[PDB]
Amino acid sequence: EIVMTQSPATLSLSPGERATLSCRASQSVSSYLAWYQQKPGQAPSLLIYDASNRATGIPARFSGSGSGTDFTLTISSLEPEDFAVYYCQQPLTFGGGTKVEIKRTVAAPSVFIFPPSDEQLKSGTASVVCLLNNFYPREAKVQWKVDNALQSGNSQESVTEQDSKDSTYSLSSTLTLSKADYEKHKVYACEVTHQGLSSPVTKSFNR
Amino acid sequence: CPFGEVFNATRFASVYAWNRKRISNCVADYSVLYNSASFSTFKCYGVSPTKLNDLCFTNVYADSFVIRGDEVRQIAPGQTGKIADYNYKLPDDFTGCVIAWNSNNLDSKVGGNYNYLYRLFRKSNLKPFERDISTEIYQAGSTPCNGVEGFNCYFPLQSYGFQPTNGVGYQPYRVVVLSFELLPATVCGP
Amino acid sequence: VQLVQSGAEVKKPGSSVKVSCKASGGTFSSYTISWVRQAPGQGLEWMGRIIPILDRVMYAQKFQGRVTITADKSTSTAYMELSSLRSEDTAVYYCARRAIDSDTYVEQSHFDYWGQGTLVTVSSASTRGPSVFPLAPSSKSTGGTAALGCLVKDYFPEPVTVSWNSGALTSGVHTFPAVLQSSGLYSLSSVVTVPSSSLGTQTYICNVNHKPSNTKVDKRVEPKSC
Ligand SMILES: *[C@@H]1O[C@H](CO)[C@@H](O)[C@H](O)[C@H]1NC(C)=O
Repeated sequence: EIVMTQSPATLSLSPGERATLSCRASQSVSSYLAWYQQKPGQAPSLLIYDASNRATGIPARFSGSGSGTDFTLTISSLEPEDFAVYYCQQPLTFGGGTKVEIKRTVAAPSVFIFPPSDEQLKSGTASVVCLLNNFYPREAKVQWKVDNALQSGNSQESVTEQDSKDSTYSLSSTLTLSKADYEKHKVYACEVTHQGLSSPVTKSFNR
Repeated sequence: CPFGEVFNATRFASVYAWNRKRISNCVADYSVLYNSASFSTFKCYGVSPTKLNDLCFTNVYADSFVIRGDEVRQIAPGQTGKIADYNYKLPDDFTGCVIAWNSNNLDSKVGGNYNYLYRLFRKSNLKPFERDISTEIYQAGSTPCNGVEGFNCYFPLQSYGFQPTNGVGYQPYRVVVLSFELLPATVCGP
Repeated sequence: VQLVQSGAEVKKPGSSVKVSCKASGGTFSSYTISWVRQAPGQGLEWMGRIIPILDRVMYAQKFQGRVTITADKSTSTAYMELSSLRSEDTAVYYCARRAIDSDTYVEQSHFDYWGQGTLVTVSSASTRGPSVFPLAPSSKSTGGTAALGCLVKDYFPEPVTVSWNSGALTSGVHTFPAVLQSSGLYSLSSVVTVPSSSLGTQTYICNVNHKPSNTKVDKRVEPKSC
């Protein structure tokens, strides 16, 4: 099978700038190439077909070029709706995909922590949630510490998509323990590391 | 002349690999053919079936294959179609006879008789009395096939899905094409 | 020119799934049907394509021996069958069509129409409604801005929808993508940042809906005291 390599993996640009997306093939696909756009929660939408032909209804700012093994998708001037994932497609395989996100000033996360509710404690389970709100860039590290003991295997993270208003990200980390194991300790801390923070910030509570 | 070996044969060939029997040094009694009520097609070109039993020819050819009902019309001079262009082509000056009959009771199987094939893809049309038994993958697109079936890369032969409940146009028909050479005569009528 | 697929399915590991794709009349004469899947948070993966007019089908290398694609010209419906399902087969399966010339049998490489998608979840877990717990606002959740939310925990299968104040509260709301815990059940959180002055004057209620289990739960998140 011909492997389709899409470069780069992520592009951070601003509205009004030109975006150039590359799709390379291990063997010649002639002109049998298509470019697709996919927004969150939607099915892929065709933009360019046969390497260079624009699809019906697609704005003229989308342009495709290339032949054989080297191809390029070009957005002349980025509109705010053009920030999504873009795939190149050969007759048999799709590309890995390229994410186009909005470049923004570095923003530190607002760190919040939530002790478990009494209703969940009655169920026999305790869940502690650490909230990282409105930060950029997306890369952030969250460390769970219970009585100054680093926790591993009982936490899970999740990151929202880039906000359509402030172009930031939000992260939610949930540390889940049993009600018995939750009462064997007192201090529950959440340590956050990010570019906007000069030093790692810790949000903690005593049970 | 061994007419029965062609008409009354147990197995018949596909169109792309049509068989041919050269008949010579014998006396041919065509009355056994034009007095039979078993043929659905009996069109002779450039010759009279009744006067056939009183003529001499240097050699006579008997080609046999299996097509569907609606394709028997293509076995005639000046016809076009997937069979006439890619499988069996008759010359425009054809001097002979074309005979066919329904063979649904023999060549149609419940799950479909996928043994009878016809050529569906070819870059050029066949010359009169030319046979092509190639199995090379046909390149319908811009990418090479490399001998593998795939996107716009097709095996050149397509199977007749001969089922006994198909329509009469889609049912198998056994065809025998008789060609009389007008070139020392070795075959003659009684 | 429409492509309507069958409903979402939950299949046990080792079982087989058959997803249908009904097409508009006449599609099977000038179009071919392909099947493309997309795992949660991953890319598109082409599996195979069927040509109805030639009774020909081709499959990808990764899916040969496990996928059987069929087309029923009587009902204008295409089918896909995955044999030995397991966790990485959990994905949204799409049916997509490509144009083909009825006389030359030349197929196009691009897809001109996609289906709505069919979510197939491969897991031994059973359908369970969610448990909504409050994330109370407090000092650990606060200058003039307070953070509160709801924890949608232990539900199966996906998806769930969360709203605040029956859709009245929209600003500052962050509904995070779900995560698959070790128990095989999903967990979700939906937070909202509100002014601290409204913690005593404004009522905040999160509305959770889990259609796979017919579960509609609303939870009032109230401020905590020392
Ligand atoms: C085929 O067999 C039938 C009966 O066995 C016979 O009447 C007929 O003449 C035969 N065909 C030929 C061409 O001899």
